[PDB]
Amino acid sequence: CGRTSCHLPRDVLTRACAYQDRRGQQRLPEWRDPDKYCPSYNKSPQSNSPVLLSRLHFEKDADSSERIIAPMRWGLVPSWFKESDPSKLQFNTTNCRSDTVMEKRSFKVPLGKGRRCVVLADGFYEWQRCQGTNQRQPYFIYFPQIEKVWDNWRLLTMAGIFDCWEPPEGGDVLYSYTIITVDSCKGLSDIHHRMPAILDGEEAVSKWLDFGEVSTQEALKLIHPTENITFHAVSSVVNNSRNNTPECLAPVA
Repeated sequence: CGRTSCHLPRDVLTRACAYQDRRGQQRLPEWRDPDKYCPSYNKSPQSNSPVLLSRLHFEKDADSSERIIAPMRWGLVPSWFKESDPSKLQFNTTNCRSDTVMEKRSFKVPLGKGRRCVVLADGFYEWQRCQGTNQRQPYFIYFPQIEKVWDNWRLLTMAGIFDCWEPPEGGDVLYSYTIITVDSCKGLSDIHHRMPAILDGEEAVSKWLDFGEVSTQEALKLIHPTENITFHAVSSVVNNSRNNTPECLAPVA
């Protein structure tokens, strides 16, 4: 999936990420790089989106079940990239197939470092290929839910991999990510043949995040098609990646 919505303001987003650590203590995730968060209904590759990652990535003695929320660049910039600017990458690496993550250097290495994140979104967009034409129908795809809807929205929690890159001649460390993909479930199969790897609930999210306690092999068992998802058709407003408006995700007939 190549487009998402993530529009909620920082404190609403944070509240939506309330969790318990391993010992059952109620917490809210702490932000890092919070100025990089720019809410939008229409996020494309190369923009920043908030992700969850284990606090053990930031402190050597942190409880690895504690969670940080940090905006990261969508489009993985591998640690070994040698040019001066991420724009000079030939491919964005916005998605990666679950069946290639242990085969490709760009994913396998960060996984070895425990660089597992949970990519947040209101939902994602996908375009349905229809038989006997070139026009594609956009859909907004999201978890089943409980103006009023944004009070207590359940954010979509997608499995991602992140990496850290430093400009070779000198500059700040860049955190960037890719979303893992899997086959679509029967519910989405008329829309598209692929879907994100969705981590459905606290257990799945915690295990994917906690690289301290959950090995790569164990973590990857969490990666599979899932059924707990819904969707509705949206207008052509979203088609233009420059349109950031509530209309992007509004239902149409």
